[PDB]
Amino acid sequence: CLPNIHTSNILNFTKNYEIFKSAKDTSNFGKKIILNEMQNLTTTSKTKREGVLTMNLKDYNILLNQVYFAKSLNFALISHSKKLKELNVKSFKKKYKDKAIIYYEVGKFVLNYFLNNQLTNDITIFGNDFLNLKTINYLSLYNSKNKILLQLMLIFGGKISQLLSSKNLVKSLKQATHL
Amino acid sequence: AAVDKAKVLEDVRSIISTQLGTELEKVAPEAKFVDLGADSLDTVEIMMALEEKFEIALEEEGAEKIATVQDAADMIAAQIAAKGN
Amino acid sequence: GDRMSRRLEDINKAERQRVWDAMRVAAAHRYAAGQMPAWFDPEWLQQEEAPLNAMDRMRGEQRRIGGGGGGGWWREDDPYWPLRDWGDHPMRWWTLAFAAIMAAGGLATSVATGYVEPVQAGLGAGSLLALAGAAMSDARCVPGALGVKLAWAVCALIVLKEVSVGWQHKRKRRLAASAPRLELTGLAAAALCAGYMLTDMSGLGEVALPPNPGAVFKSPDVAYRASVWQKWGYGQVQMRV
Amino acid sequence: LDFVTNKFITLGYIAPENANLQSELLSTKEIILTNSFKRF
Amino acid sequence: PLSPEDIMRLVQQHEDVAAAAESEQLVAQFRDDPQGLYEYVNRAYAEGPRRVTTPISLLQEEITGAVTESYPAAVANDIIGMGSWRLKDDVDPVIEFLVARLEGCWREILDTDLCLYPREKWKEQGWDLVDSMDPHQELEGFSYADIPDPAKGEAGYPRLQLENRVYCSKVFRKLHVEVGLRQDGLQVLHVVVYPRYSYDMPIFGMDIVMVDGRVTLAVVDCCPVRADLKLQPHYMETMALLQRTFLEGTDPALRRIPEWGSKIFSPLALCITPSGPEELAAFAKYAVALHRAYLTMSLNAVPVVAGPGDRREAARLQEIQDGQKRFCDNQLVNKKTRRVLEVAMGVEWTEAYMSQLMFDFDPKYEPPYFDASFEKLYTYFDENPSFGEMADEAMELERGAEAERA
Amino acid sequence: GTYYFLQKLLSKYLNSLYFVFTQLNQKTFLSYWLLPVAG
Amino acid sequence: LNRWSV
Amino acid sequence: YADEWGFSRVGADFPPGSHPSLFSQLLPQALFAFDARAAVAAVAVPLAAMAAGYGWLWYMHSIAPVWQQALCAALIGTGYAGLFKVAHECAMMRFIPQMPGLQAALGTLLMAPALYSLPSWRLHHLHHLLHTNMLWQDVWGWHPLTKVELADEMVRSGGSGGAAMAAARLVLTTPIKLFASVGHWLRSWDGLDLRHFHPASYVEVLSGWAAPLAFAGLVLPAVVSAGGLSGFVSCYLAPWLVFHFWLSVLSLTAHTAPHIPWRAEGDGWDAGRAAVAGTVTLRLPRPLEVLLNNANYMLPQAVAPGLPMWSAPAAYAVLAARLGPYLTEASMSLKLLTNHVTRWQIYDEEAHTYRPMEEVVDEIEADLQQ
Amino acid sequence: GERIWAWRNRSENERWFWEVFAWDRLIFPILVIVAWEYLVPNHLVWAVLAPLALLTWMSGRLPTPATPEFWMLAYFGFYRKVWPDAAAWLQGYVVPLMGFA
Amino acid sequence: FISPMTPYVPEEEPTRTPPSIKDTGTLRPASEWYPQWMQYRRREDNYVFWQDKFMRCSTDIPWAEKRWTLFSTVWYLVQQLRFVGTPPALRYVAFLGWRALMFQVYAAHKALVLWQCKLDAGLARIGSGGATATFSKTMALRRLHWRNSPLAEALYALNLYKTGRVHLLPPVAKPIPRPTFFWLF
Ligand SMILES: CCCCCCCCCCCCCCCCCC(=O)OC[C@H](CO[C@@H]1O[C@H](CO[C@H]2O[C@H](CO)[C@H](O)[C@H](O)[C@H]2O)[C@H](O)[C@H](O)[C@H]1O)OC(=O)CCCCCCCCCCCCCCCCC
Repeated sequence: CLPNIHTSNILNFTKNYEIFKSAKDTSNFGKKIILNEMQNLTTTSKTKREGVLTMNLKDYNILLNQVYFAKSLNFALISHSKKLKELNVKSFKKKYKDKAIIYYEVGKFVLNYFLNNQLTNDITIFGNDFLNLKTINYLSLYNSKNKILLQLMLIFGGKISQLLSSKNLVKSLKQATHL
Repeated sequence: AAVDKAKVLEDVRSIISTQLGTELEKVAPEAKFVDLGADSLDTVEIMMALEEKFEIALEEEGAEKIATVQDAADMIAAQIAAKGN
Repeated sequence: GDRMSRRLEDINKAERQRVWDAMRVAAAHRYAAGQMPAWFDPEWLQQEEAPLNAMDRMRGEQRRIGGGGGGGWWREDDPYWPLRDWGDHPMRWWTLAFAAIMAAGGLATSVATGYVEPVQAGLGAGSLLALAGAAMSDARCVPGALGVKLAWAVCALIVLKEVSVGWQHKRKRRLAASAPRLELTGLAAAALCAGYMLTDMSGLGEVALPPNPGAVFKSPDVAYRASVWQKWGYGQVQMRV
Repeated sequence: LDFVTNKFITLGYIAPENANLQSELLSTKEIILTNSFKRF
Repeated sequence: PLSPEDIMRLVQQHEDVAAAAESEQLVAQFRDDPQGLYEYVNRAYAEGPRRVTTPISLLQEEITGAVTESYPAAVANDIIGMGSWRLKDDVDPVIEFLVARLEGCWREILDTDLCLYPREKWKEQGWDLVDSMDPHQELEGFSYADIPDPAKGEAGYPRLQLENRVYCSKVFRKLHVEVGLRQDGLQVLHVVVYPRYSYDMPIFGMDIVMVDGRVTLAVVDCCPVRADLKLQPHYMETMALLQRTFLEGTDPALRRIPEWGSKIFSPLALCITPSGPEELAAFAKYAVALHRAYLTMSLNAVPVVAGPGDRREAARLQEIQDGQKRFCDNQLVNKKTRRVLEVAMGVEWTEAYMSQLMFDFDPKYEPPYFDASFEKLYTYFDENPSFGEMADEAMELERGAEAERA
Repeated sequence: GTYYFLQKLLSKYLNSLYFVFTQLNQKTFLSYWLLPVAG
Repeated sequence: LNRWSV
Repeated sequence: YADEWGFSRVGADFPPGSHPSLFSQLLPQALFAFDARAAVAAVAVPLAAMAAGYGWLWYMHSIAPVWQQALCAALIGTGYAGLFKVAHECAMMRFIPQMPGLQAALGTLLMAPALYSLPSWRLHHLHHLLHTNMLWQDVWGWHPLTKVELADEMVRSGGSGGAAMAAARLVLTTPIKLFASVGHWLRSWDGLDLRHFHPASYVEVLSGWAAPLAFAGLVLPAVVSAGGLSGFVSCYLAPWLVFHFWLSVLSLTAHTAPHIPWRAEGDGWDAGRAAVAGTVTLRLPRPLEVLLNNANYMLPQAVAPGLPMWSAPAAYAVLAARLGPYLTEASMSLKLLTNHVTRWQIYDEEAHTYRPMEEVVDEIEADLQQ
Repeated sequence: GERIWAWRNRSENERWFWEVFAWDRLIFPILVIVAWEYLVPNHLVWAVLAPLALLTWMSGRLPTPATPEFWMLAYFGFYRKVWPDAAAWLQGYVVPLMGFA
Repeated sequence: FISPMTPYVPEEEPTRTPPSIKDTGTLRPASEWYPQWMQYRRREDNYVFWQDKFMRCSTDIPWAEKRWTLFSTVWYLVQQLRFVGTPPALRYVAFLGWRALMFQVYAAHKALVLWQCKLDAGLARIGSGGATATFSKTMALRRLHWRNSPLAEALYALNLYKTGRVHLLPPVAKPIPRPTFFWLF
C-alpha cells in the first residue's frame, strides 16, 4: 500500500526539498572567502559573481502548494522567478475589508505559533491547517478532549482576532428609559 | 523500538553464565556480577562477549555502571532499540 | 509524530542556515560594491549562525538549564588540554616547525657545501609552509582550508622530488650511490601529509572536475541536464524526458 | 496582535479586489512573528 | 606663545563646536518641511499602495493573477487605528486619534527594537486593564463587559477603568500610554516616554484631560533631565519651530503654571485649556509633530558611558538619574490632582500602582530589549534576491534570445 | 581578537563549451587506419 | 554528437 | 638643567584635556598638499644611495677592508631606512592619497625587504598612536622595564637569576639595546596567528604576511646562491642591522626620557600630555635628514595624520613657533646614546626616574626578600 | 549486489568518462593527429590543410582556434613539420625585406 | 549578536557515509546478511534494515562522495575489475579468507585491549600510590571500538602514571572527514 502524498508540510516540503537537493551539490563554502576580504583598507584584493541563492525554498513550496493543490521545485522555477523580476525592474470600505483580512491572518498564525511552539522540539515549526478525513478520524477516535480543543482553537483563532480588533459602530451611530 | 526485554535478558544471562561457568539458574536478573565473582577484567570480557553476541556497540559511557544482570540487559535492550534509526 | 517532526525541524534549520549564509555572502558582495542602504551594518556579516536558529538555541538552553595552540597544564588539572578545540588546525605547530627546520637545514647545507638547491628548495618551501601555518591558525574558514591544502601540496612536492629526482648535493659517484631514496626529510614530509589527511582536509570540496552527462542522466532537473548536455558539446541531442 | 498586524501590512497582502480566475506562512513573515513572540 | 590657559580654551572651542555641529545635523531634517512631521499619513495615503516586487508575489500574479500590495507604516497604523484595545469603543474620538497617532509613531519609528514591557512587572499583576468594581480580578479581566455601569449614587459610582500599554526600546526604558475612563464623562490620556539612564535625553510627556467630551486640559512637554532645567539646543529649536508652524495664532502665553509643573516644565512646554475645535486641532497637530520629532531624534542618540578614563560622563549619568528621579517625584506629589481619579480603586492600591508603574525610578533595574535589526536584511533580500549561477545562465540565454529576436 | 575592535574602528574610519575534442568515429571508421600503420 | 553517448 | 643629557630644548609642563589632532589647526593647509617633485625625490634619493652602495659592493666584494664594507653597509641601511619611511607613509595613507592601489603596492614592495608587513605595521602603529606613553597597553613601542616587573622576575623567580633577568640584563644594559627593533620585528609577526585579527581582514593579513615571506623565500635564496655567507652578511644582513639600528634609535629617542613619565589609563594619562609633551624630536644633520626621509620628525605626523612627509620639518617649525615651552628637542650625539645605554634602563613607576639596572635591583634585592 | 549498487551510485561520472569520453574524445583524436603528423611528409597540404579537411569532415566541426584539434594541428603539424621550411624561407626573403639581419 | 550561550558550532555537511546498521565498529567481521539484533526486536519495526541500504547507497549519498577527481577516475578501474572483471567465485573465496583473517585480528585486538586494561591498572597504581588500582571499563570499550586518538591514549596513560584518576577520560575522537584536494582527489 502506498498511502497518499498530498500532505501539506511533510510529504510536500521534504519531498520537494530532497528532490531539489539531490540534483546538484549546492555547496558554497569557497564563496565565503569574500567575508574575509572586508577590512582591506585599499580598493581591491562587485557584480554577478554572487552565485548564491538567497531565497528560502519554503516560499517556493508555499507557492507550489497555493497552486496545483489549494510543476515541482526545480531550477526552472527559480529561473522563471528571476525572469519575472527582471521584467518588473469609497476607501473606508477598503480599509475595513483589509483590516479584517489582515487581522484574521495575524490571529490565525499567532494561535498556530502559540499552540505549536509555546507549550527535541527546538526548531520553530509552523504547523498547517486543513485537517483531512484521515486526520479527523485519528483525532476523533484517539487523543482527548484537550487535543481536539487545540485543533478547534487553531481553526477559530483568526475569527477571534477579527472580533477582538473590530470597532463597534453603535456608539458612533446612535446619538442622544434605559438611556 | 519494542525490544523483547525477556528474550534479551534470557540471552544476556546465558552469555554471562557461559563465560563464567555457572548455570543459567545462578545467573538471576537481580544478581550482581560481583556476586558471581567475575573480576574487573572478567566483567569487561563479559561486556565484550555481549557485544559480540548481540552485534551491537555497547554504550561506553555507563559501562562503569553496569552492576546487575538486569542493568546489563536493560542497557543492551536500549541499545537494540536505538540501533534501528 | 516524531522522527518526522525531527526531520522537518532539521530540514528547516539547515535551510535557514543556508539562506543566512547566502544572504551574508550576497550582502558582502553588494557592500563591497557600495550598493548597500545606509542602515546596513557590515558587522552583521560576522554573525555566523542564522538568527532564528540562534533564537531557537537560546530557547532550548533557557528551557533546559608543550604550550602550543592554547594553554597547558601538565599533569595537575585539565590533562587532556591538547584535544580541546582552540580554533586552529592540529598540524599548525607541526607545519611551522617543519618550515623552521627546512629553512635552517637548507641554509646550513648550502653554507656547508656550496650547492644552491638546498637553500632554494629550503627557504623557498619554508616560506610557503609558514604562510600555510599562518593560514591554518583559524581552521574554520576558507583561509584554513586553503592553508591545509597548500601545506599538503608543498609536503607532497617535497616527497615527490625526494623519491623521484633526489637532492643535488646528495649526488655521488656511483649510480647505485646516487639512489634518490627516501631520507628523513621525505619521511617527515610524508608524515605531515598523512597528518593532514588524517586530521582535516575536507573543505573546498565544491572544487572538483565538472560533472559529466553521465551524472545528470537520471537527474530530475531538465535544466541541469540540458546545461551539462550543452557544456559537454552535445547540446542538440533530443532529451525525450 | 497590533504589532504583528502593523509589521504585516508593510510586508504585503492580497487585497480583495477580486482579480483572480495561506496555511504555511512565508519566511520574512515568520521571522517577524517569531521576533514578536520573543517575550522575556 | 600658546599658554596653558589658551590650550584649554582651544579644547573648549573644539568640544562645543562638535556639539553645535551635532545639534544642527539633528535639526536640519525638520528645518525644511515641518508639516512633514504631521502630514506624513496624508502623504503616504497620496503615495498609495505599493506593488510588492518580490519573486514569490510576481509568480503569484503570473499564475493566479492575485496582486500582493503593501502599504507604508503611516497608513498601516492609520488602518489599524486604536487597535485591539479592550476599551476602544467607550473612548472619545480625540483620545482615540491621539492614541492611534502616538502608538503608530512608536511602532513605525522604533521598529526592530520596540519590545513589549516584561509581563511580570505590569501584566502579571493585572494592571493592563483595571476596573473599579473588580479590583481583585475575579472576572479574569472581563469586568468591562461582564459588569454593567453603576447606577447614580449606588456604590461603585462613578466607575473608573484604566487600560495601560507599556513598551520598551533601545533608547527608551518605558513608553507608557494610560487611558482612564469614568462615568461622569471624564477621560484621561497619559503618555510618557522615558529615556534610559545612559542618555542625555528629556522625558516626553502628554496629558489630555476632558470632561463630558470637552477638552479641559491639554499638556505636551519635553521635560528636561538636567540640573539647570534647560533642554539641548536641538530640542529648543525643534519645539520653537513646531510651535511657530502649528500653533500659528492664539494667545502667546497660554501657561497658567499651576505650582507643580515649575520644577519639570521646559521653557517651551505647552499646557493649554482648549477653547475651540480650531485650537484643539492645532494642539493635536503640534503634539503629534513634536512626538514624531522626538522619536526621530531618538534614532541617532548615543549612550553615555563612564568609569575609567574620565568622570564628567559619570557626573552626566548622575545628573540624568537625578533628573529622572525629580520628574518621578514631582509626578508622585501630584496627589492634589490626577490621583483624585484614583482612591476609588483604594489608597494602598493607588500607591502600589503609582510607585510601581508609570513613574518608577531604580538604579539597578534596566528593562531588557530585543534589537532585531536583521528583519531589514530579510526584507531587503526578499525585495532584491540573488537567484544563483544556473538562473544567471538561463537569464543569459533569455537575453541572447531577445537580442537575436527583437 | 586583540586587534578586533581596533580593526573595526579603522575599517569604519573612526565560451559555453569545454576545451574538449569531438569523436571522429561518429561518421567513419577510417580514422582507425592510422593507428596500425603508424604503429 | 551521438544519442547513445548521453 | 636638562641639557645635562643632550636633551637641549626641554619642555616645562602641559595641561591635560587636550587631543593632538586639536593642534592640526595650527598648521596651514599649504603643508597638506601633494608635491610630486618632493615625492619623487623622497623615493629616489635613498634609492640612489642604496644603488650607489650596491654598485660599490659589486665593484669591490672581498678585496675591500672591513671598515670600507661597514661604511658601504651603513649607507645602504640608511637608504633603506629612508625607503622604509616612505613605506610607513604609504601605510599611513598619506604619501599618494590619489592612488590608494599604487600607495599600497609601493608600501608593500618597500616593506618586503625589511621582512615587515604593511597591514600589521599600520595596525600596530595605530595602536601605538592611540596608546602613546600609556603603561601596560602600548606594547608596540619602547615600553620600559618597570621595577615592579623586575621585582617579579627578581623574587617570584627566586634570587637574582632567571631567564628574563639574564635576557633583560643582556639587552637593556648593552649597545644591543640599540638593535631591539629586531625583537620588535619578531614580535610583529603576531606568532603568525590570525586569531588576533578581525575575521573580515584575514585575506589582507595573509597577503601582508606573504609578501615578506615571498621576499625571504625568493630573493634571500638568490642572495645566498650568489655569494654564500660572505655574500649574504655584507649584502643583506649588515644593511638590515643598520636599518634596525636606525629604527631602534628613532623609536628610543622619540618617547623615552627622565622628564617624560609613563602613566597607565585612569592614573592621569592624557593624549596631549603624552604626544605634544612626551615626544623628543631627534635632530640630525641635513644629509641624514634627507637620507632618512625626515623620519625623525614624527610629532607633526602624530598631531596631523594626513600631513605628508616632505612638509614635516616646516610643520614642526610652525609647531615650535606656536606651542613654545611644551616641546622637547635633542641633537643626535654620543651623549644621548651612552645615557640610553648606561643610565636610563629601569623605570620606577613612582617619579619617572629611569635608573641603572643594578641600583634598582639593589632595592628589590637587598630588600623585599630581605 | 548491494556493494555494486552503492559503488554505481557513488561514481556516476567516472563510468561515463571511461565508457564515452576517455577513448573517443580524449585519446583517439590525439593518437590519430600524432599518427598523421608522424606519417605524412613535411608538406603544408599534408600537415595542415588535408588534416583540417579530414577532421572537419569526420567530426562535423571546423577546427576553430577555440578547438583543441586546431592547436594539435598547429603544434604537431605547422610547428613540427613546415615551420622549419617557413623559417628558412622567411629569414631569407621577408626578414631582409623588412630591413633586418 | 544573538549569541546562544554555547559558541555556535557550524554543522558542515557529512563527507563520509554513516556506517551501516549491521556494523560492529570493533574490527570484527559483520554478519553475513542479518545483523542478529533483529531477532531481539519486534517485527514491522525492523523496517530500518533496508532503510539503511536505502539512504546509505541510494537516497542520502553525501556529495563529497560523488566528487569526480583523478584519483576517483583511477579507482573506478580497481572497483570495475573487482566487480565485473573478477569472477564472483574467486571473490567469494577471497571474502571467506578475509573474514577469517579479520576474526583472528579481532581476537588479537581484544587480547591487546585486555592487556591495556592491565597496564591501565598498573599505571593507575604508580601515580596514586596504591589506592587506585582499578581501570576504566568505558575506556576499555573505547579502545575496543577505536574511538580514541593516539594523542588521547598517550594523554590518558600519562594522566594515570602521574596523578591516577582512572575515571577522568579524554574526549572521544571525532570521525576523520574525507580529504579533498581540488581535482586531484
Ligand atoms: C572452502 C574453500 C577453500 C578456500 C577458502 C579459504 C582459503 C583461502 C582464502 C583466499 C586466500 C587467502 C586470503 C587472505 C587475504 C584476502 C585477499 C585479499 O586481497 O582480500 C580480498 C577482498 C575481500 O573481499 C571483499 O572485501 C571487501 C573490502 O574489504 C577489505 O578489502 C581489502 C581486503 O584485501 C582491503 O584490505 C580493505 O582494507 C578491506 O576493507 C568487503 O569488505 C568484503 O570483505 C568482501 O566483499 O576482496 C577484494 O576486494 C579482491 C577480490 C579478488 C582477489 C582474489 C584473491 C584470492 C583469490 C583466490 C582464488 C583461487 C581459487 C581456489 C580456491 C582456494 C583459495 C586460495
